[PDB]
Amino acid sequence: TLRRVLGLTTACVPEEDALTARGLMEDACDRLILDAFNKRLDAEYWSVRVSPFEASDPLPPTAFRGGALLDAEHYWRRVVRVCPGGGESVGVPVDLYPRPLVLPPVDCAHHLREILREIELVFTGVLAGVWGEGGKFVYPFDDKMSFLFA
Amino acid sequence: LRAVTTHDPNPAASTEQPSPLGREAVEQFFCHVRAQLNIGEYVKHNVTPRETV
Amino acid sequence: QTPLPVYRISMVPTGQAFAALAWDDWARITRDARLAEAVVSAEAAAHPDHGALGRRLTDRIRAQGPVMPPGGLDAGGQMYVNRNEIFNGALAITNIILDLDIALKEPVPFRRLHEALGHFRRGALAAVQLLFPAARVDPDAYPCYFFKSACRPSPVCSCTDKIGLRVCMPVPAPYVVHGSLTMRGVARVIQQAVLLDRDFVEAIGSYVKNFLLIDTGVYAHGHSLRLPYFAKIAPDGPACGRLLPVFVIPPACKDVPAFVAAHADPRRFHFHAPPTYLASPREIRVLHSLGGDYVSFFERKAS
Ligand SMILES: [Zn+2]
Repeated sequence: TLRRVLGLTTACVPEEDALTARGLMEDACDRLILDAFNKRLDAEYWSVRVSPFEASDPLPPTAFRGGALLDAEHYWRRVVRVCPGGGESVGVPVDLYPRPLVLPPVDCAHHLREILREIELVFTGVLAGVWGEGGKFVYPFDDKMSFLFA
Repeated sequence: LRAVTTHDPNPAASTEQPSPLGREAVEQFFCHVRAQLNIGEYVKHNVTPRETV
Repeated sequence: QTPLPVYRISMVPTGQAFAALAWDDWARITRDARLAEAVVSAEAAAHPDHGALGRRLTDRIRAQGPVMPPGGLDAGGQMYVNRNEIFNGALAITNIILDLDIALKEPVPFRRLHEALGHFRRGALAAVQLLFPAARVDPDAYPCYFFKSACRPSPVCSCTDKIGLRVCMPVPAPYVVHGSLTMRGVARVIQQAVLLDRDFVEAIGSYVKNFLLIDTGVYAHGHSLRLPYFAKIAPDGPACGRLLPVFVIPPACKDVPAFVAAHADPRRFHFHAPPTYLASPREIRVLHSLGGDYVSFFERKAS
């Protein structure tokens, strides 16, 4: 997206260029979210890494029944997030259970919001630096594509 | 009542003015009510659809 | 293979049971209320009209269809007597299903009721066409399925004070409906469109006490709606009010036998039944919102 946006710059066009750039950023976000739907069932794809120096969800008791799988936990812990019922969104340590996993639907909305925050963090800076804007780049996740993972 | 008040007994020189009663009521309230009881206007005014392709 | 239908069953004399069915024997359920192809072909050949054809098909069904004898006290034999489908809020909706409750002050004949249904279908399709702009909804050949509840002890209708009907119509392609509020909005729009119609009021306005027809509160997570061909458990001891089809033939129907046989398809009266496409959906437009609430002009202006 940054390659395309900064390639459009050589067209020597006024503020209309910034509107075009905003359109491309929104299109890119839309396509990313749409392509993230086909991997809604993958638990390893959405799991995030946690170091011992960060706060994390408490370990479920069943994680203590893994056995020999608990030996390979030197530093990192991979945690995914699932929805057991109505708006609960509990955390699951992925690597502590034998394969295959039988889990409720993955909480893709939470992880996608976490990713979109970082996406907007760079898009807003690019917009404010290249064209000297003052408007923060916000993607309406809740009102556009939040129904897919509901 | 201010619109229909006079200040001169002579009918030719009376200071009566047209009453702004029917116009305001029909422009502020009854137009929306008329638009409410038509299906096309009701759909156009009362629902805001959102679609994803 | 999930997703699966989940049904709530009323148990006699008290209590409720639950079922989750991967597949079932719908042929057994609909066997005693199916018209043979020869009969419908002969009736269509004899009469080229559509109101008379529908009335005579309803007459032939009413004089034939028996009822299920009192089922066993077990939950495995009661689901064939009473069965209600539970609205699942995590699935898309591919069927507009309306629950019509007509409250009367005087009993209404059946020839008037057929005309009232024929005029209801005309306005419902206009509402659907307005709601789904990118689709094609022909108001002359679009299929709309009507079911009526049996009476309590041209067909005859001896209804005491109320009439129960179910109207099922597919969501036009390539549209889908998601959420509970969206279905409430669709039902409200359809009810308003059919109330603003003129012929329906002239047909049914005399016997009707109040013009609040469609209940929009039946769309919620965990809410159950009774299916056609299933009798409602009466409070005391019997099962009554079996929902049987009433054939309102479209004015431009090309295959009457297909329309008649489509009334026994279990996919035409389920909220989240899979869509019936021809080859493949190249694209689908999910209509996932219509508004927040009604809060009509009068209430907002009064506030
Ligand atoms: Zn009756």
